[PDB]
Amino acid sequence: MLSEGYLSGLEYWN
Amino acid sequence: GRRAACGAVLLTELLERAAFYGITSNLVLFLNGAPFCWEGAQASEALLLFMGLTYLGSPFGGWLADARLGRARAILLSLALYLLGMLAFPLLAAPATRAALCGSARCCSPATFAGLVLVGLGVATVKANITPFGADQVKDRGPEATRRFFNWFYWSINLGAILSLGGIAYIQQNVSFVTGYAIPTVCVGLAFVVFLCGQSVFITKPPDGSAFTDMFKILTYSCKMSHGGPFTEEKVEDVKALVKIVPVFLALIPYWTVYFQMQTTYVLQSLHLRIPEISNPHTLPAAWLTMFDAVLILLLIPLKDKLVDPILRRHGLLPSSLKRIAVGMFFVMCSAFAAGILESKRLNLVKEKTINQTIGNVVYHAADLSLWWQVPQYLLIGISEIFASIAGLEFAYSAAPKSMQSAIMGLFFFFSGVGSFVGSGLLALVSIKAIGWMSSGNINGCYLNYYFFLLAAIQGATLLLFLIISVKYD
Ligand SMILES: *[C@@H]1O[C@H](CO)[C@@H](O)[C@H](O)[C@H]1NC(C)=O
Repeated sequence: MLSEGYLSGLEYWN
Repeated sequence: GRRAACGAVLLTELLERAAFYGITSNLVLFLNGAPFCWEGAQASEALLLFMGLTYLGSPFGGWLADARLGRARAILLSLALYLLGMLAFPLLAAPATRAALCGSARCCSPATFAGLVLVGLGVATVKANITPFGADQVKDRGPEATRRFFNWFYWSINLGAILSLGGIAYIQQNVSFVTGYAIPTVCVGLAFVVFLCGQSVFITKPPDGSAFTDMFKILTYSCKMSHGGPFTEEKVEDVKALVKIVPVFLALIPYWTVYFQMQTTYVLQSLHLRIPEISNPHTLPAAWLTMFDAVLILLLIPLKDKLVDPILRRHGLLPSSLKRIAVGMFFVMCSAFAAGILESKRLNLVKEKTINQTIGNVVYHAADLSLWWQVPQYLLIGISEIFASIAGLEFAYSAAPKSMQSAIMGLFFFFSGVGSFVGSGLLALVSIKAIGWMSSGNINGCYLNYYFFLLAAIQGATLLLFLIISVKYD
């Protein structure tokens, strides 16, 4: 998936 | 000071993502070629299984890294296996060395399955382990240092994927397959060398033990029970929270099926459409469509988070996570409908007019209709992604204790891989002779429109069930 780059640090408000 | 450790992690992730997306982009075209007499459905199923394995081995990779072995050692071993697969692929692509492998309708199935399995396991473990490792290398300084590091990580992943989908896909499609498949192998070799020589400057932690062991021990021992068995009340509460979270991913499974269709069957359709030529005969790469969607995602997530969200919060009327998930699934519905409509139009048109085009080594009897009408499907997939994939994790985090990250991500990836496996299984089920939907690499004699409509229908049933459940839940 292409969104996992954003999802990797989601808790840090990536 | 720490720039010698953060930079190594960033570079390793960039190279790994570049190699993975170089492999995944042009695998359908590669298999549907001269060395392999694979059909379109078989190649699509193979790539779907590969992606499903990569995303489903992530929880097992995390458990292997945490319960035993370690974190850095797990990444090192996974990089070794992934490089082994990256050596398997070009040795197979080169005509000279392909004889030693399979000289004497799947000509070299064992080699192309072993390589895919090894690459999938390596990618799964690296993807599951690199982000906690990168967080650990900078967590000492403070929250702002981690925020900067994860901005860098976000950008590194994006540029790795984009550079892959542009350059490596173009080279593989137009120039040659040996060089375009050796480039990801060289990238993996560079990443492995960087991690091996950069190991001394890394900050490593002993294996702590993931929550999966506690999960499985509680499940085997077993509303459950509190302070009655060996397990403490906190662990039981955490397991109950995870049980409450699971149904969201269970409903998101068809979403991930249709999403992972992006570069398995949509690529096949694009190959069977009229692809423009950009040189005196270098055709446009078929992976440039998903590269364009990725560029749209990069251009829109800052746009969304900085324009739509602030004024939405200021004016109210903000939607909850479940509403955003429903909107994402509706956009997935629309994407599947658009794919079905385009495929039906193409099949109706090709009945009288067809133009022979060559993409690599194989010749495709494409239709007259232009490729660019496939853009709406990819745009809808990207919008559905930004609406649903992020909202799912936001809801899961909002319904989980703050001490249980890397287990929400593990389950998320596991259910994504389950969705990919379900999509591959559905394609195989419609590939049987009893139904005969795809029992005719030419798909002109097949019926892909019916399969796309089936995906849309199952997504619709899932969405209606999700809405009915959510009305009671909310
Ligand atoms: C497509 O290729 C086949 C095999 O070379 C050939 O018989 C047929 O004439 C070609 N059709 C067109 C429209 O070029």
